[PDB]
Amino acid sequence: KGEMNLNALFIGDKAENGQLYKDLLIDLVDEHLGWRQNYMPQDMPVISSQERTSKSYEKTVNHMKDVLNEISSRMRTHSVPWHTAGRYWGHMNSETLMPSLLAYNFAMLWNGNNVAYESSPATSQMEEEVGHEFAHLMSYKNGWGHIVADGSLANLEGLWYARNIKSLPFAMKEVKPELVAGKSDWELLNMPTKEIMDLLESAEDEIDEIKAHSARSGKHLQAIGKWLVPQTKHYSWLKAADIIGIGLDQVIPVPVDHNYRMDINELEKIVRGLAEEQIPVLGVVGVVGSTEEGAVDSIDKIIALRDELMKDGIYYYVHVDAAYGGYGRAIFLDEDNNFIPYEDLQDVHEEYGVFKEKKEHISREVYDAYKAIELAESVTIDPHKMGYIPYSAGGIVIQDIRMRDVISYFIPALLGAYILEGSKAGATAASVWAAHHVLPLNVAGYGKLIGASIEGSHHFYNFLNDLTFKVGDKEIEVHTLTHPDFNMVDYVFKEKGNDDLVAMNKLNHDVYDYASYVKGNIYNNEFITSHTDFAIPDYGNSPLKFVNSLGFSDEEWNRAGKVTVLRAAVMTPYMNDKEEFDVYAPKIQAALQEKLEQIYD
Amino acid sequence: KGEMNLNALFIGDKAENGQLYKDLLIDLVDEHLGWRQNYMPQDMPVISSQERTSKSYEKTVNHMKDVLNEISSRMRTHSVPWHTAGRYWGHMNSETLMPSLLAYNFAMLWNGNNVAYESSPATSQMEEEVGHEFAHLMSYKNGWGHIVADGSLANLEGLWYARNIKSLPFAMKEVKPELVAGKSDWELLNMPTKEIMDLLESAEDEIDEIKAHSARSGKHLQAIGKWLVPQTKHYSWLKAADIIGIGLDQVIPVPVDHNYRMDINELEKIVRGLAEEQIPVLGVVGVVGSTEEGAVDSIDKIIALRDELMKDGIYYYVHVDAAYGGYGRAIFLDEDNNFIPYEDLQDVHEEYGVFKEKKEHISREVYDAYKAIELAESVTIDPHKMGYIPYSAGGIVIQDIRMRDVISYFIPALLGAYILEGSKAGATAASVWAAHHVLPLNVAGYGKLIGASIEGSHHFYNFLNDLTFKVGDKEIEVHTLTHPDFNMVDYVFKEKGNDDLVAMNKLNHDVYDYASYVKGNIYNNEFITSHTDFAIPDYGNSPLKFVNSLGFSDEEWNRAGKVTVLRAAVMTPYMNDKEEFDVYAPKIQAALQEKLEQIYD
Repeated sequence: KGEMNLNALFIGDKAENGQLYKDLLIDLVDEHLGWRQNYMPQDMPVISSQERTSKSYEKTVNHMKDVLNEISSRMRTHSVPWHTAGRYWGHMNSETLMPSLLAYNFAMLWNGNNVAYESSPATSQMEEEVGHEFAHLMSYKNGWGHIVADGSLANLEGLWYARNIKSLPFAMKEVKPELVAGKSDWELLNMPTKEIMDLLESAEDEIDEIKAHSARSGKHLQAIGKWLVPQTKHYSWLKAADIIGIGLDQVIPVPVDHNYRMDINELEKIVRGLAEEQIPVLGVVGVVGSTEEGAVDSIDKIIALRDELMKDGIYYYVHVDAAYGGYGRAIFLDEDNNFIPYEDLQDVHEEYGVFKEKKEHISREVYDAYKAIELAESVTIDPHKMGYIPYSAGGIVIQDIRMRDVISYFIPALLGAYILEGSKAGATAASVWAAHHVLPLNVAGYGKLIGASIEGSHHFYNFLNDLTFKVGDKEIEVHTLTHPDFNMVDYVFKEKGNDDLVAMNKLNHDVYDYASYVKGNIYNNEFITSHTDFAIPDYGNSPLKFVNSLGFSDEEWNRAGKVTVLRAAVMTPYMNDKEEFDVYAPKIQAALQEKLEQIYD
Repeated sequence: KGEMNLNALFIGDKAENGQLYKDLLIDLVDEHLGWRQNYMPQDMPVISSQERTSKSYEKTVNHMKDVLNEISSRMRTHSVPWHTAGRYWGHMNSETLMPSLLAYNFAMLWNGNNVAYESSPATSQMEEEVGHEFAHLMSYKNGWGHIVADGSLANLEGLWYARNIKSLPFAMKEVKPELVAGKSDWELLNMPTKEIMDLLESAEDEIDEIKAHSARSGKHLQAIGKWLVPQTKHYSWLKAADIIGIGLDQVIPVPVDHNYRMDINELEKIVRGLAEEQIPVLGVVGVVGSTEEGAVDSIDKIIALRDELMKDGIYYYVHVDAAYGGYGRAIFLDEDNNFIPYEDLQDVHEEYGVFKEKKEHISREVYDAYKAIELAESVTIDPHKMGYIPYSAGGIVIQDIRMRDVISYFIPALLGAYILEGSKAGATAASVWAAHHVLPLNVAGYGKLIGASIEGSHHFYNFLNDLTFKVGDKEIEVHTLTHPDFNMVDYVFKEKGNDDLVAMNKLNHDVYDYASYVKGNIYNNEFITSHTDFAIPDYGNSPLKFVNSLGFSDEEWNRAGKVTVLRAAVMTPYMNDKEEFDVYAPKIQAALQEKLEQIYD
């Protein structure tokens, strides 16, 4: 209390806490078995002693052992060794929290289903508490949330909310016109969500008929307008628009700037233009922790722009895709759940051990973005990402608990009444609940874990920016894409002098191949990273500033049509201390020297 | 080999195999830890010895232990003790298979994500093999499948398929009209799925443009027609129609008969009527294992009706909702995966130990229903139900692997390209794969487990049909709803003489309350069951035959408006032997005598 040791919370890079994990696991299994035996203890075991020493029992057990050895063989041949402390620099995956692993294995022995309270009252209560913890993480005063199978489905459910909510004024006009007396059709299509919810709550006995005339009926799906997303995340959201019925043509990409954040001037232009056409805006998606560059969209500027457009009768729903970055908000919350003032941030981070070196680590712009999430209608958040909880565990949070009435079907007696999916594991809720209660969602818990990831990524960034290699007669240099908004560092290797961009992309594709399962056995790979392509169809000219900085030309940029970037989502918590990072600094350099020499020689 | 012992495959009613579970679990954890340590063995552990004996480490571990004790306390106070052999007779939940539990805990230590092959090559391969095992379970010759977060989402994905598939002829008319030359709009809306797929495969270079004009665009959602579902399952499917964009008004309930199977004469009437209106049929849902009565719809008659309607230019997609009953199909497959001829069924079941007493256990009608699943376009199947796999694990199977191109977004390099959801646990695939390879999906594996469940349910049915109790001066009798199509037995208690149906519903609601978490502590409950209401808005007059058989009147039936039924999904594998069932026969009677006496006295 007053500080917590992250090294006790993971199995470990080298299984240093393996015995601790095993002792706690067997202790938990024993408590489950003891509970099982003392339900109706007067019943004698149905599986007899003689049965358990029979040959048919032994042959079945042997067949089980053979299947499990085959699973062990396959897992140990091919799986990715991202548990390592300072050799894996790629996808959004490190170790998961031991209390979550333990709570999952324990809860799974009961095999409860959280879709109905009767199936598992304890895990249902834990999901409710997890929902309120999500809402408090977003500083929602009367919000709610729940666990979703993954972040893709949470985004879908966010779109489901916006779709139904937008359609509700038309539904009220048709069912109880007194609610929306004297409002033009355009006004109906630009009512703020809070006002819609207030009206719907007034019509208590008519909510069902009103809901029957909303978008749930299949009516007005094209009248509700366009879904605006960052350009770099346009393709992924096509799927959700496809599913929810508005269709691919209703998704509009908003260009990003040279930091891969949505350009808010371009957003204003698209929104005001659409308003001039009397085409409503169904909603806008701001991304907190982008998948391919870890960018944090300026949520504060998205919300303030909305405040200015409401003076001109224009409103849009805001959904925050914080799948990756959402647990990051805990680093700003003190122990009373108050957002720490920016001026005080470095002081509280020193006192809580959040950051080891007292300097600026979080820009005021990222700070302001995270603070304004409180004003968005809904937020996608992934416990299986920055929550360090095992797959599969997404989340969605809604600003106003009343909003769930707009999608409901009749503590929830049937949590399935309020959610997009159906059956779901109570073990998943136990696993999230356990993490949240070992680590509070503020600077005293998750703040310290997020801080260790961010600080490790900053050491990696500084190391790469001072990196030059000699291979044959050639000299290869490393360049970082941008100062990380969160904990993801993107970078490229480039032959000093070579101005062929197609060639640099070949080089960086060669480094990925030799630093992935593509070339060699993964268990013998001394440095592993991930890769992605920034292509003009998805990125526009947002990478042009960076490509120019490296010496390439506008014409080069258009001939290649893309830049191939290496990607490190630094989730390891062990690289926050410079001395620990310095042990792995020469090991990385040496591992890259021999990768580069294989590429040329 | 040639017979397998189910008692070795579960932790056990009384934790009889607890030590076996623990030995195998720790063995698996050790293999994982050993794999972890021998990635880069030249690296020294980052978490030092001194760190592990420090006070800050110990205080964090103690805080973890406190959280886990709180989870243990909550789980053991409230969770449902359905692991018991012969005292739990309610919801679709018993023990899950030990090899699946073990494989999940093992695979979760790697924490792979199956949405992309690079994240976890081994678990991705296992999901592919699981997909082909699903397809072979349905006798599909060139089908495919995958694991879905749950059965609700699998049904949604089935609707997504039908929606997009129905819309594709219009899309081809607009993009490559030569494909559908001379076809009227009604013909386009009644093309068989195989013909649509054949055409789309011919237009290899135009598939993308064709897909861009399908229902993915948001266009033609009302032109594709009506989704027909059994009446008793109308409300649940409202949700999927809502989400997918066709809307609530496009779902038409088809009445069920007095066995709660979809009335195929009523289906013909609704379909021919709609065809006369030139309103297409988007698809028909046949339910194999219904949620509230375990009914098996006559899939063979649904498909044969479709064959007859295609002579008149009427076609409909068939989706089989086998969430509950799908693993049941293994009981008909021999070891070469050939459907066993009905005449031979009792012979093969005796030889494989599927059934202990050689008599008719499966009617020819259920047999014929399961056999015709091979002709449906898609099937929802839940490993977390009759697969005895832990939550959360659904499944969907498609008849023709080519169909997945109609929903795709670009062994799968990205399985996420072919599925509705996004991120998903490789551990789930390992857990399903382990069950499928310990127990083949035929009579040599799952057939024996399904058989034990069915035979146990038949002993329960026969016991309840001979049950009479004396309480005070009153006499209470038990009546079963119907001969079970699968392993679910529904029943009611009735005061002999009392013709007040509202009163009988009160009685059976009182028995449920005293046989659930409602009244008392669940860990002290000696008999547990579930309940549901058959109400006229959802069931029509389908229960009238049964209500009349008990002595109630048509007017009584309409005054009460419903009948309240107790429900036993007999999933326990331990009650297949009469002698074992006879140990629990008097314990149930005694437990019910004291429940009935509390109700009256």
